[PDB]
Amino acid sequence: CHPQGPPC
Amino acid sequence: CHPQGPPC
Amino acid sequence: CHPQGPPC
Amino acid sequence: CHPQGPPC
Amino acid sequence: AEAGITGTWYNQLGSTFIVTAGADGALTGTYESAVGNAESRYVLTGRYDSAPATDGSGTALGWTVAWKNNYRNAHSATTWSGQYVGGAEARINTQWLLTSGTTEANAWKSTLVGHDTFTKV
Amino acid sequence: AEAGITGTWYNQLGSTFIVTAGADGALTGTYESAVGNAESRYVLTGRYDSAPATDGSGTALGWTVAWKNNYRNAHSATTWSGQYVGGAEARINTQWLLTSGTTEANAWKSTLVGHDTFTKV
Amino acid sequence: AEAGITGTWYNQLGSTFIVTAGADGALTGTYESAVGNAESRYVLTGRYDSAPATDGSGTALGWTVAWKNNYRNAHSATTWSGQYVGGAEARINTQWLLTSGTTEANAWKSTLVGHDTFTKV
Amino acid sequence: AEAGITGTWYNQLGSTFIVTAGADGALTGTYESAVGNAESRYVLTGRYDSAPATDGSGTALGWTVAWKNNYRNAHSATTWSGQYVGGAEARINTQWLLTSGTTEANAWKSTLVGHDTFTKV
Repeated sequence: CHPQGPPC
Repeated sequence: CHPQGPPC
Repeated sequence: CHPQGPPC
Repeated sequence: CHPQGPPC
Repeated sequence: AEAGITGTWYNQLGSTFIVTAGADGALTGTYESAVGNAESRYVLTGRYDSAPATDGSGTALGWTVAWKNNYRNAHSATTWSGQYVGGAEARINTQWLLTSGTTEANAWKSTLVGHDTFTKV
Repeated sequence: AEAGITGTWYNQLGSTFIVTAGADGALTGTYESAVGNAESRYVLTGRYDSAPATDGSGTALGWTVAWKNNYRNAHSATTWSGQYVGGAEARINTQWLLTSGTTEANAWKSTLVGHDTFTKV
Repeated sequence: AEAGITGTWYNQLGSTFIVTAGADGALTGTYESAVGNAESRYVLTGRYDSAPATDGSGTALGWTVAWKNNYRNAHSATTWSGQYVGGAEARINTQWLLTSGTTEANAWKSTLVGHDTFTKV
Repeated sequence: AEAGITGTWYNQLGSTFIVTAGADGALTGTYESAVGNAESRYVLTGRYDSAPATDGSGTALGWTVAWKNNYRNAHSATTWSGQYVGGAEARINTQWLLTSGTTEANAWKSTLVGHDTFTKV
């Protein structure tokens, strides 16, 4: 749930 | 025109 | 401890 | 002689 | 380019970035990952090369985003390297490198590589 | 990091870059390729993630250089992604992507990948 | 996988590769770039990991092609690393590295990076 | 090359690989990660381009290792792309891509990139 992925 | 590209 | 690293 | 290489 | 670059871009995963291309090669803006909340907006900064050729070649550029803001610190940074192609269907085709801060023993696995294509639609 | 980053760094090929790490994650400076002439100095801009962990992990960062200045336009841009490690022997270990602007048929071969390690010595 | 992998695959640029996935992880076949002539067929060899997980995960694999055959010697080699995903629309999603033999001074620019997606259609 | 390639190579992290370069571009051998036990030996297969130039250029090659053997299945594969340079201090300089099998949602983070230099010492 790294910020570069979806969502988050 | 390296073999990995198109064409050749 | 993926096999590509040290050790394992 | 791209600027990222040596020299130039 | 420049003018053509300034604006909102969307990639295939749902991220959006808004950028301003300044007269002397600067790129400044924000990258937002999802939801639609301030919490997924991160600062981005980069550069583009402001005198691209006239044989229909793309405009080379790159930018960096450090994944830290006021709601999250993911101890990592991503850089995107690619080129802008304008016209009917303008797009920015990129390849990226994401590095996370690691201990020296885990440094060998600290960087991921991928690609993204951004459009105005 | 931050303070530790600010300064001059040299890589293994003879390039030098001077950078200032600002309080809120900004990296600004110049990259010089060789000779020791204004002509090989290019602007660099990037970001680093300003609250890195406390388990001895590196500080994630990245920067971009567009290869255009007043003496040269190489229609390309390079982004470096990596981490800063301080201490006796501080270094910035990076992997980079260099993209040149191409025509759409040559886009498949527009990006080179490599790595560089920078030291203060 | 294995059975699902064996067969002909096409990428987005017009290349085709035919491969046989053997019981113990081997991949053997030929890669053809274009025209439809023996001259663009090159040997490929690789491996895949023959006991992939059962959470719908892809099958990790990789192969290499040296760009030399009886009509051409391009003094380079390409390796593709990625995963096979089966089903209605099976595909092999890859990232590749192409290295050309260079002199030591040009070694820093000897490797290109890209990506390719192969389908059965 | 060929003859010069055949033999044992060590990288900077402690891994070893033994390879045989066959007359028509084939590379076959085993890669061992550590300890000195059969359990860390994995099959490797690749290719090299057997008629390299005569301007002191390196010999382009590549190989793949699927991380599955009788003691371990790491559901991943690594491909190394680079060139062999002979002489007093022969070395194989490479860049590698390691892909793990993932679910489709995690595919964007399935590949790591790095580099390795192998020597005979």
